[PDB]
Amino acid sequence: HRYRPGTVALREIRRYQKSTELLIRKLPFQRLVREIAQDFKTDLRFQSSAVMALQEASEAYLVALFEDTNLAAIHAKRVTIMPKDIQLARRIRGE
Amino acid sequence: HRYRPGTVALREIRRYQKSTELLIRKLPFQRLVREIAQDFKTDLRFQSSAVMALQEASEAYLVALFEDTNLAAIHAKRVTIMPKDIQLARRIRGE
Amino acid sequence: YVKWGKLRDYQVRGLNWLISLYENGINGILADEMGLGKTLQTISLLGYMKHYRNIPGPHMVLVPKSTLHNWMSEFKRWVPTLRSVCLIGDKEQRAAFVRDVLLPGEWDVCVTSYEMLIKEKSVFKKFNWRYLVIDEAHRIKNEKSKLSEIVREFKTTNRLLLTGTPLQNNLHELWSLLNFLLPDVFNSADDFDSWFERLHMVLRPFLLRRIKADVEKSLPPKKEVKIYVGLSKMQREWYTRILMKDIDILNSAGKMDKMRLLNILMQLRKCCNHPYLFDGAEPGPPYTTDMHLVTNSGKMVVLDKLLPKLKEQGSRVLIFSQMTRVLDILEDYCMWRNYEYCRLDGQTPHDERQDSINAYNEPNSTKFVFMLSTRAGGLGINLATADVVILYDSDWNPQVDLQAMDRAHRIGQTKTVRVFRFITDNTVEERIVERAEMKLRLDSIVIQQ
Amino acid sequence: YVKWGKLRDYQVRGLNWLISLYENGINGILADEMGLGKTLQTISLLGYMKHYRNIPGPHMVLVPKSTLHNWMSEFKRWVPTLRSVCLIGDKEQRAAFVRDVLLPGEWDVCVTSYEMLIKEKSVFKKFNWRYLVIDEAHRIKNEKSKLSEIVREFKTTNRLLLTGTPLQNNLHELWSLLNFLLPDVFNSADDFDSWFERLHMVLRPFLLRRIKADVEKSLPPKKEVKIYVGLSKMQREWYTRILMKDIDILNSAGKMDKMRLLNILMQLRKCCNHPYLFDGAEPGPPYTTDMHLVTNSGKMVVLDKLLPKLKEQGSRVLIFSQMTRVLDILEDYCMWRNYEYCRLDGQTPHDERQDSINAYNEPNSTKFVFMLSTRAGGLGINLATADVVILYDSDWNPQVDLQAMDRAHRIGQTKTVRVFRFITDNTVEERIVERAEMKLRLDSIVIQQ
Amino acid sequence: RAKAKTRSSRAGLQFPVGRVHRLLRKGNYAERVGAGAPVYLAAVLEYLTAEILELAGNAARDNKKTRIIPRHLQLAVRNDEELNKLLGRVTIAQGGVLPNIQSVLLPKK
Amino acid sequence: RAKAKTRSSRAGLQFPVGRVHRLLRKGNYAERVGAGAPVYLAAVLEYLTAEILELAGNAARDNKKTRIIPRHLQLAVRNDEELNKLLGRVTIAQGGVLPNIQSVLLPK
Amino acid sequence: AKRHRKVLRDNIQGITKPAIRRLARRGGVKRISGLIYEETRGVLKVFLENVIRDAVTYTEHAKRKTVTAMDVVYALKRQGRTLYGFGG
Amino acid sequence: AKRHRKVLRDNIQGITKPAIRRLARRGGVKRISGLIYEETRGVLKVFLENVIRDAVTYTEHAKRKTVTAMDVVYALKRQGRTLYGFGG
Amino acid sequence: RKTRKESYAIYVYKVLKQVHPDTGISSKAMSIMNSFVNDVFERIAGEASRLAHYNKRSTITSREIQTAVRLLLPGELAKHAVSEGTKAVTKYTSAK
Amino acid sequence: RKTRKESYAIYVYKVLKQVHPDTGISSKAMSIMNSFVNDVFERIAGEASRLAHYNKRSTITSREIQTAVRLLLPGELAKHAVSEGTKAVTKYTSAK
DNA sequence: ACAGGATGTATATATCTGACACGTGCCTGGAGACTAGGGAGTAATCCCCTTGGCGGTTAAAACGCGGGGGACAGCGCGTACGTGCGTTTAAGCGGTGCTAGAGCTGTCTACGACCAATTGAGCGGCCTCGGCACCGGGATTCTCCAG
DNA sequence: CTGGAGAATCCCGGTGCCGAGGCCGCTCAATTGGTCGTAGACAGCTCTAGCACCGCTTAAACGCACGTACGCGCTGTCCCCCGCGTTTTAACCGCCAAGGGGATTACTCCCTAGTCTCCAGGCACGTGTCAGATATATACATCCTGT
Ligand SMILES: Nc1ncnc2c1ncn2[C@@H]1O[C@H](COP(=O)(O)OP(=O)(O)O)[C@@H](O)[C@H]1O
Ligand SMILES: Nc1ncnc2c1ncn2[C@@H]1O[C@H](COP(=O)(O)OP(=O)(O)O)[C@@H](O)[C@H]1O
Ligand SMILES: [Mg+2]
Ligand SMILES: [Mg+2]
Repeated sequence: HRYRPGTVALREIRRYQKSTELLIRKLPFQRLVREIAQDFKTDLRFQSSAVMALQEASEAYLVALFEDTNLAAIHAKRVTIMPKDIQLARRIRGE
Repeated sequence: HRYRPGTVALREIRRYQKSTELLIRKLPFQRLVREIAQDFKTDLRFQSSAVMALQEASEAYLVALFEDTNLAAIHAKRVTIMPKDIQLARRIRGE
Repeated sequence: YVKWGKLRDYQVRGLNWLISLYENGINGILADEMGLGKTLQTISLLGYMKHYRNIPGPHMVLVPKSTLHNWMSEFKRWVPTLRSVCLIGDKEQRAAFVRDVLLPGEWDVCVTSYEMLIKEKSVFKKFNWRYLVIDEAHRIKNEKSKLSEIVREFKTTNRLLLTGTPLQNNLHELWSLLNFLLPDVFNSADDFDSWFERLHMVLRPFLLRRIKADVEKSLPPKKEVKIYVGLSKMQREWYTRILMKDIDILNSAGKMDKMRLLNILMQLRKCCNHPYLFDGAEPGPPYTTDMHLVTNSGKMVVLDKLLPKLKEQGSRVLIFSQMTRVLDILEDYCMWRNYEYCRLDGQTPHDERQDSINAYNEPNSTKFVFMLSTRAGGLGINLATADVVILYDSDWNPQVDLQAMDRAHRIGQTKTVRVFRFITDNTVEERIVERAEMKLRLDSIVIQQ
Repeated sequence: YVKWGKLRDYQVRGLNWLISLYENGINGILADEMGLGKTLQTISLLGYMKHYRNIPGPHMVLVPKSTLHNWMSEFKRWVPTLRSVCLIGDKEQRAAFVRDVLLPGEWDVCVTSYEMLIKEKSVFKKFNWRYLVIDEAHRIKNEKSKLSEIVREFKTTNRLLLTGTPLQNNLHELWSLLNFLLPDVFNSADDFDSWFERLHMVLRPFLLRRIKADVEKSLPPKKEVKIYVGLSKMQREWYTRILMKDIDILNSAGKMDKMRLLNILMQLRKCCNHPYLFDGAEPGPPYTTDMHLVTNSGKMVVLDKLLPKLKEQGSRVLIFSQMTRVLDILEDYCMWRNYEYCRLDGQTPHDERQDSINAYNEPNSTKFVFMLSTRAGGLGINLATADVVILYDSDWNPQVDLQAMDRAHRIGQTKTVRVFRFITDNTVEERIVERAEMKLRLDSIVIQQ
Repeated sequence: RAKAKTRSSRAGLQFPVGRVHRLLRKGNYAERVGAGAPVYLAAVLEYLTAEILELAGNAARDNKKTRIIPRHLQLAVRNDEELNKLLGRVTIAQGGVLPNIQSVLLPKK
Repeated sequence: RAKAKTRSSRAGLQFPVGRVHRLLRKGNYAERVGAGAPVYLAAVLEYLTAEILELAGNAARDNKKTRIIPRHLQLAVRNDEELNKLLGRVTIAQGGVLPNIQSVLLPK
Repeated sequence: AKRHRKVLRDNIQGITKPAIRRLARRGGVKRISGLIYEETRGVLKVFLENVIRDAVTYTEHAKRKTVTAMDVVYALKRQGRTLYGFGG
Repeated sequence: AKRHRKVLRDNIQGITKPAIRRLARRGGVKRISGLIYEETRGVLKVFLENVIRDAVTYTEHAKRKTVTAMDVVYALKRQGRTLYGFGG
Repeated sequence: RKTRKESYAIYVYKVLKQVHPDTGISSKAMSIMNSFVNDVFERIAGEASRLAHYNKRSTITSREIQTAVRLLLPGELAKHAVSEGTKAVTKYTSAK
Repeated sequence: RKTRKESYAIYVYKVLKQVHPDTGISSKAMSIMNSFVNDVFERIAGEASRLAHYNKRSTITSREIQTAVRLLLPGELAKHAVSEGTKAVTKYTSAK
């Protein structure tokens, strides 16, 4: 038994949209946050709640950018998102 | 003689992208501003420079929207602007 | 030297006075009452300056557009030894005339409108002029106007003003004319203030005036009649709703919305003339119907007095108005009556204007009504044939009206001229007529020299 | 009732004391020195509670994961009339055992790890238990730990703690054990404070301790040797750059960037053990091995003392460390030497662990080195065969080390056990050893009853 | 002196008039603050509070919960055309995404 | 009383230190304001002013005209990446669009 | 009829097609569809409504009947449409 | 070698392909090209740089070595990225 | 501890029980509700302050807060918020 | 009678002359420069105000302006500007 | 076209756990009630600047319609993305110990706001010779088409 | 392919003009100097919470392979733009005329901030208990295949 291409994916669009959880693993993100900050100032410490504010803000930003990317893909009559659709969304938003 | 379809469109782009004049005619815009306003309050008088401030802001907004609209049509592999390209640009902007 | 006919004794005395201004080295104003042939007194002066002083040099005349073809005709008739030329027309025609006629220098008088001067100002400043005559000089009464500024930049040995309404609204307006003539005498309006019972002291050296009642005992005096009229029931309705400012009226549904009234005075003035001027007011979008026009305007109800006049010999009539739309409704009334008529306005082309005047003035002409706008038709044009004048509207400035009446009362008028003025009784038209009369008092129509 | 062998007189007296606690209705602590055969005293108590009091009811034992196969073996050996069962394994195995073995109720002792209890807490709370034995009871010293909370929710007629290090760091960490045993006596730590020269007064009713030096005169005492070592030149370089905090080190170019140091003490501790623990520190990305590695660590230079030991009869050795990577580098050293060895660590699976212990302990076994991580390998397992102990690292808690040494010094040890502790001389390893000794003073290894 | 009555009780409000006045006086908005300014502002903040909690409580009820949680609040704000305009630039934590799948993407029939 | 010396002369600046202090004191920015604060802010406002007018002057000379006009200011801000980032949400009156066609639209 | 010769369009129609085409050309648009004129008028009208409504709120607050240039500049600033040149 | 058994990736790689796919599924994306995964990492890194730089400017001003939750909330607010839930 | 922390939480709960007597609310949701009240307060007081300055006035009054509410809220919320503010100020003035 | 209106025009003129001595400027370009100076003054002063409230201080000082400048200005503009302002305070405090 | 087979999804019931919910004790911002002195409101004055609309003149909008550009549907082709297997991996959860550095209280003194007094930069008013808009002369040089 | 013709801005030199820089006068905000009182620097102390390591569990991600929906290059298609010229209408600018209403200053007197004092709302605190969690079970959905 194999489901047809595209049916498992729609099931997923439905699950993740219902849930409210964070999707990136948390240890991996904390390490990136800490590496980016070493460039600006050295030897900083971080409240446990401060990295969670960064992760909530980051995942909210990426989910919203993926909506604009999918409308720019469907405008060009495709269902597959591509790097050019991300770039047009970021240009029309002025960033 | 006859120039070819789109040759004079390029001269017009260059000519209007050199000048800083207002392109909409002034008297017809002054009547538009006054009618919209009579719904918000009646018997308003107006400073002459308040209408010029409204026209400068209005032409600046439309020119900038037509630039975002043109990018969308090139993205869809076309050269002619369509009503759906204005609608995509406004939607992605957040209007 | 003057060929076609003989000047009258007062025109002879006026010529000798203009010559005496030239020999004394002064400029001055000629301001005889309207209808007194100021035009010929001027044409005769230029003939003198050529035949006796040997000055064939360039001279300029500025005129209203509606009188350019009269002046030219008069030059051709009385003094054919002057070489008069006229500038008018589209950009190509002005360029062609400048290139092929003006700059050659084969002429001695140049005749132009005030618009043609503002257009060709850079061409005309090349030449050095011997005389600058402005006619209807009241046009330059505001020194801050463009024409007034442009006109003071010219090289001119002599200057001259012709006007029959030398006073208009205030002493500064008259100072503004003296400051063109002798700018080095009347250095300021603050100096004219104080100089001012100082009646004729300042004026006599530089002004001359004569009145028809003194110098033409044979011309019949004017008769003046006010006719007070009530509003129609429809006008009474609109006049009350306009005051309340609940006109409403919207042709694109929106439950009639509201109409904007930032100036109510003009809305009240419109209404008095006719209700149909307003939007959606004429009953029935088809329109076509006609006797209803006469009924819904208290002025038009009275205007059927035109039927008595036509039957009462040829009491041919002139009708003056301040609103162009009113000539529209009067023209539809005359067309629906099948009357014979002429119309002059501000939108008429130049060639047409003089044809109309000629057709109405012919000895065997059959046109009964001439419709004239008051600002274009009220100045310069002569129409001695008509016996009657109607003022449908009333102007804030009294002098504008006086001129319009005088289009008929002038040399060559064989009969008494009747003037009828319409006034709606209990409205702002009372206050307008009272204000205009308050301004007459300070002028007083001084006879002067 | 006890079959395979005889309890020594102190084991007999300990049994009679445990029975006297039961008959007095109290719980208590058995805390003989390590290597005194505590395990058999507990197995004999359960045999009594069945054969003489007729209580075959359920009993529970909690243990560290590395000792689950020893306890089971001993039940099978000394008292075969008890019906012991053991919970361990993947989710499916735990579900199968719960369903098919536990709930049937065909057993009288249940043996589990602390993780298996934390997983199956909702199953085990169904049953009403007759005895709850915890081993290495120091694990529950912090009352806020999740095991300590979970363990107080059980229905238990009797409770028991087995530990040879009853004191750890402070009087609150001992009160936390008394509050599991008799919560209605030691109502609070603020009440235990003040109760406290009050030596043995509180303890004697609920604690019993005996020392190998009193009760086993035949066992040879330990010999303890500190070996102070200097740093290598490379270690001296890194130890100074770490203090300056200019380690730099970046494998992805960026001119070496900077390594972050929010905790410098752990970086200094790493360095003392070996320089290669750090990134990019080994010379040559190919790696190469060979004595270059040995020459760069002052501890490893000395560790070639293993060659004397191997030649000096079978002085088989145990090596203890606190860092998992250090066992890696020691394992590469032993592989490069071609030595025979075993290794136990926290990553190891359960089945493998006991096989290793068995293979090393066999009468004809050839393995020279056993590498043990100090947390997982330092508790419970018995390895009487080896004569020598090496402590490469030093722990902040003195008691952790003591236990590790005692893996060898236990009943059945025929020979004097030598303990070697490595210390880098002018570094933070001095301060760590000084504080651990400051903590020993307050404990003093009280002999007690 | 007479026994105290809170200014919120006089205005007929649940939010604090006194705290709001202090906040405004110490926030450096104007060098003076009027007496009615704190009462008008407390009325508006309580009204806007009630508008959100009414929609959030309906969302909790439809989801069969007795307790409002951050997801219920998102659903309320984003399904109301005025609250989503008032709050178009705020991120609510643990607030999900309204469910929407574009039509082109769905299976064919 | 000694001869007065305006605070801008003491700091070596052309913009007004005294006026800036009044504007800050009366503008509701803080309960108090220090004496070094108007000096720092006046120096930054004069630097940013000189940064614009320098490039505006060059755009005027490139057009061969002696007076700066409002288009010259637009050509300067838009052609510099940091001034265009600082002034990215601003419209300037009588300001044209920089000349530009997407290459897709140009003839073959 | 002389009276009815003239006919009036709506005030939105005053924004003619020749003019929309020029504002597209300043924006670099080469070719335009015939439906855009209706769409562009709808979009400008929504922009003017939102700016004017606020400019009048400011005027009412000041108790004045005349809309000034500053009322327009403050309304544009509050919406992120900062304008230079008209004061402020 | 036991010593070299483990190998370390860059910290950007910790945002895995499985982690990006779920985010696009919450956004309603059905199908994704394979070059979108490196593009997304570049975009997040630019977002984190701009928020962190400011959160550290605030921390330095307060003379503290620890970044707090309020330092992050004020940085997001100043950029138009208001966040509710973490105080303020 | 040794330091208090003010919040709107008790006021949000007193209103909750008038709107829905049966329901309760979580601590995470109450923290979002406290953030909403703080954000809206700072918006309305920023417009009021500016309005006063433009018109050259020293005082913030209810007339400036009414206009700030009209500039900030969408149309259906603005008309209701103005009705609730004017009802409160009339009632307050009757007791004052 | 007719009241005075303040502007930056005479300082803008004196700085132009220092940069381009022969160049002039039109009255409309002056209105735009006067608008620019006021926009940038308001941005810096608004950030400097908040930073003090966050840290519970009642005084604005050169340190709060320095942080405000680093938050608002782009990267290179910020560096040069910071140097210009710290230079001006160094010269001023030598001559106060 | 649509029969069973297969799969994930729904919800029924049970017992279970840990965030909410009450009330307690406690303490510091809100509220009383006068004096202070400015902002604010309202009168009245003056005269800047906005609302009509004719007259005249050009320019820009409008209409119509020849003709070739781009918009768009369809086909076929081919490799890049979905899917599921088994596999290996590190995130997560717990636990130990240490100590950096957030936080508080109590103390002391540089700083800024304030006042009154004096004086000069900066305001508006009145000025004018020179920047550069404009017109009409010729210069290449854009583009296009029929040889 | 490309010569040729012929409409496109493009320099060039003259002509006039009200924009911009200069100065005048004199207005009213900056600076000097003194004084006051309290923001904030600073030292000290305490003790919370942020950092490392390992142990252990098993969700999770890794890579492998399989096979198909859909990415995107050509073609044909035939509609609706672009460009021209024409006729047509209305915008721009100049003109006068009136009087709404911005603006000023002046007067008077309601408003709010200040102070001190006072006692009850709101803070954190600690504890019982019930919405919520999730375990097992099954019943009904919807997808997929093949015939
Ligand atoms: N001396 C005269 N002889 C014959 N006709 C005259 C004489 N003077 C004037 N007229 C006629 O009287 C008419 C009015 O003259 P006009 O120049 O219009 O006077 P004004 O210009 O002062 O109104 C003219 O048409 C002219 O033909
Ligand atoms: N009575 C006894 N007879 C023989 N050997 C014993 C006896 N008691 C203990 N041992 C030995 O003790 C060793 C382990 O002791 P153990 O029970 O682990 O002590 P503890 O539990 O205190 O660490 C076993 O190898 C066992 O042989
Ligand atoms: Mg005449
Ligand atoms: Mg043991």
